[PDB]
Amino acid sequence: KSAALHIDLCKATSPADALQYLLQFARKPVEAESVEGVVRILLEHYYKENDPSVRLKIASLLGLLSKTAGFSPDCIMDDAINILQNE
Amino acid sequence: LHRMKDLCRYMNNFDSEAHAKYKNQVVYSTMLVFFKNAFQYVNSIQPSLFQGPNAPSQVPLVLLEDVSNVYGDVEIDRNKHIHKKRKLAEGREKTMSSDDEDCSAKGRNRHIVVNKAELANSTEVLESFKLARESWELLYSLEFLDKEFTRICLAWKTDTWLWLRIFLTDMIIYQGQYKKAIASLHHLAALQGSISQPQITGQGTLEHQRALIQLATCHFALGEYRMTCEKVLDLMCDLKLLPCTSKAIMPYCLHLM
Amino acid sequence: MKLYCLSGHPTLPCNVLKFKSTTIMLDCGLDMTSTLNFLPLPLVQSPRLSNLPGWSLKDLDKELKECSGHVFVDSVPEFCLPETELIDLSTVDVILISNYHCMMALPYITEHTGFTGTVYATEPTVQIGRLLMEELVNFIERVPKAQSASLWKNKDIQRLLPSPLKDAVEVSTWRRCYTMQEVNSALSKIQLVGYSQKIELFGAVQVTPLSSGYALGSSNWIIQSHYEKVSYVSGSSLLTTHPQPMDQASLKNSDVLVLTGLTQIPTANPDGMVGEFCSNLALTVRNGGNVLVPCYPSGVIYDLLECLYQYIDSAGLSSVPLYFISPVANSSLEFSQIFAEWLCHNKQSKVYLPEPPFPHAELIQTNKLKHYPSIHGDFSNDFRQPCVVFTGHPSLRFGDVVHFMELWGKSSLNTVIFTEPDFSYLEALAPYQPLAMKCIYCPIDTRLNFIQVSKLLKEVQPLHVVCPEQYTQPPPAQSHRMDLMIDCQPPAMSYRRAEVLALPFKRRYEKIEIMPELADSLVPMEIKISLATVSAVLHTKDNKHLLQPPPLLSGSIPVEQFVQTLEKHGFSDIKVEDTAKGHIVLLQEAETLIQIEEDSTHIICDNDEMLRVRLRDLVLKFLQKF
Repeated sequence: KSAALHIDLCKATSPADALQYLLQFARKPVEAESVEGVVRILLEHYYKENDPSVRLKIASLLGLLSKTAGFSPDCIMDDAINILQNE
Repeated sequence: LHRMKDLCRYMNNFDSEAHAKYKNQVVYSTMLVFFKNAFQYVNSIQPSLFQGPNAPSQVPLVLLEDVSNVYGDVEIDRNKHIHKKRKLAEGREKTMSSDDEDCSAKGRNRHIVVNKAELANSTEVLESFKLARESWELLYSLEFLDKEFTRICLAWKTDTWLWLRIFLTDMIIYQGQYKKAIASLHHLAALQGSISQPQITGQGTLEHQRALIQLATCHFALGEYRMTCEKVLDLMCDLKLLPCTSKAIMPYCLHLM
Repeated sequence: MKLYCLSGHPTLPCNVLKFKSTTIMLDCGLDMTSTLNFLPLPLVQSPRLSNLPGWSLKDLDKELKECSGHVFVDSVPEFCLPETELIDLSTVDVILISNYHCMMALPYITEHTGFTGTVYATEPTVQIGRLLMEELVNFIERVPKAQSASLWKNKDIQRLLPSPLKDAVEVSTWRRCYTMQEVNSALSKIQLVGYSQKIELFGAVQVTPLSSGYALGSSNWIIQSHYEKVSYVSGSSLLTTHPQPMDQASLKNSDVLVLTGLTQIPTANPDGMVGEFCSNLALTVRNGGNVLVPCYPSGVIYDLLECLYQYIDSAGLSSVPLYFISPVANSSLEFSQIFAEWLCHNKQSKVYLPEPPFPHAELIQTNKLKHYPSIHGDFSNDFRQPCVVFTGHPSLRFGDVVHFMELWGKSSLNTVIFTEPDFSYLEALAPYQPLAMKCIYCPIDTRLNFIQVSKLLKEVQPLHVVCPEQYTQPPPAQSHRMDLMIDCQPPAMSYRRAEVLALPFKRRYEKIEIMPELADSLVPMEIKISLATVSAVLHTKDNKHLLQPPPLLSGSIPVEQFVQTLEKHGFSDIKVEDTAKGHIVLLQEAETLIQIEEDSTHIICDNDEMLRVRLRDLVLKFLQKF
């Protein structure tokens, strides 16, 4: 889910609880049409987050999501290259 | 830094035709000095707003009250400490809230006691930082430069513009008007958080915290100790020593108090 | 500086440290206790387990089975892996294996996770681990069972299940047993290392295995970068065990001492428990009953076998047979025998004169110990009823131990004796609870207890200690024993599963070598201590830095000495201007000027270029670079 993940990542503590929630979320699959919203939220939290391990897990997760079904990732590579430049 | 003492030494309200060359030279020098001061203020106090989307977007700094000067023996006033603190801070010049303009003569009334290692330069950088108010005041003395500065502030949306906001924050910081700095701090949260450019986003913004600390310092200079303490608590959750990080802003709030 | 902990199990750790330019995996570990939630795999389909009543809920029923209140899973046992998705294991450069117990789960990491690094371990560890995966795969694939059970893994369904099944964690990450092809592939990616062997990893860090004394080939690792050393203390023992004792000396001067593999059941003295085990089985055998001893084929079985060899002669029980049933039984006995140089000084002295080290060769020679590969072979012909059998997995979920539990479980005469503490003997025994069999728990754990590790810590004095969070609190069974804790002068930071620890051991001053050619051109000075200046080109190869041959100044130049000493060193017509806290000196030739500040000097040239270099050099008479 999109809003549920957003609010859960907002309310979770930065260093460990957010990492655990991302770990739980990475296991369960995501429907292709909903990939855009969840990766947008992950990017927003990537900008917010200061911890390196949490950002690393966000990068790994949002790379994993790009392999899901016939999803078209041509809309999520400008923000990806941007955050890569800023990382 | 000291070149404005010669340009401003001529007749401010000189003849448009008889002294056309002198007026044009004075206006050009005033505009250049104002641009240099704005650029320096933006670089020193607005590191996040001056950085693009692919830039580092570092934590911005801020300028605080000269509390060290009052504590130091250079400005050890035996009977000018309680009521003259606002006077020592602003010089009773920046009464009005001047956006993108600094109307203050504190550069000549006092100085900045900076050693060789405390600041970047004991002659160049310190004088350039202190003379910004004097150069801007000299520019405001000339009608053409003042009109150009006012037009720039009006057209550029000085609250939204990075350089003009930094200049306004520096002017309010030295003036002691905590309300302008508080308004800038409030606008520095939503402006930075809602912009797609790379900066400090959300309530925990470095620029917003630095502006809040500057507002606390201005309130302390104005004598409103309760307001300064409230601003310091909110932030926690001519020259001065302060780091550009947001973490160091919290431990420096109590210095003004 | 970093440490990714991929497993919350204390005695089965999986830690990765992103330290320097290499990420090193410390142990693999396989949390075998997840198998206790599943129904056991029998060699022959039993009527009792097949006809167990399914569990009831408001909805499923065939996935879960109930036996004497406990609820189990009617599916193939699954194993809780370390967290593989926390850190991309493709980035792991090296894996260090300490024990054969920690050697498991390695096929998962090596095959499924895209790991292309190297694995380093000692040869007895490799061989015994190979035997363990051999017997595990043999047990699992002997009589295969389907994996139909997946509904109970659901997040909203697991909450309503009873306690043993509800408290299981990382259930979605459980995997079935690796195939033998994966085992063979994994062990092909291994490098055998001896004790105190210095292995260089890309010229960055040096790792040596050090003998831990806990098992054959058991090793502790120390990783060092020539200034910062990280010590990894896995399962170790300071008792009179067969392997050579702990090399405690090499752990000194350690910035970080990551500490795992401490004993379970710390209150138990292993010698007393060995004596109790022997006495209990002697009592059972004397009354005509049988004895079942679930154990690993190569672990603590040898020590208790030696004690049994000593005990039976005095006990007058030489007639009864000592059966050891496992697919890797003969391999275990032979590997234990041949690794004679991996023993202590007392037992490695048996190689001088011709004699096998272990005494169970004499048990075989006198036909006291009889090892078999399974139940269906010659064992069923040579089986005598009042016997003692070492077999099967200690988990009581697969192997021949399931068959023997189902066979002898109906009589009070027979007994089952648990010696491995890594499995909860009440939870492993859960799918058989209404038995009349006499169940005895006398675990034999020779690993370090908290007194021993406290003494070792005070001997070694590490700057920081890393341990599982289970050791920073007393065990839940006691919950009041302050002696069962890791007490350190530093707080001794801890970790849980999937926790990332930012270690504070970040240090500067990496080592570099300077060749004689450049050292010839380097000349020192005197200050207040020696000092020199170096200008060279840096050559780096395999993370080893070499200095190939191709602002600040310091000294004592006070205003008085400045005015006096260099007054007439070659020029003329010099005036001194009475400046505050110093003096300003300028010459009339072209208004060339020299200004001094407090603890500083600088030279000004005005329309002159030739004399400026000599002006600088004159001041350089007594100016160093400190």
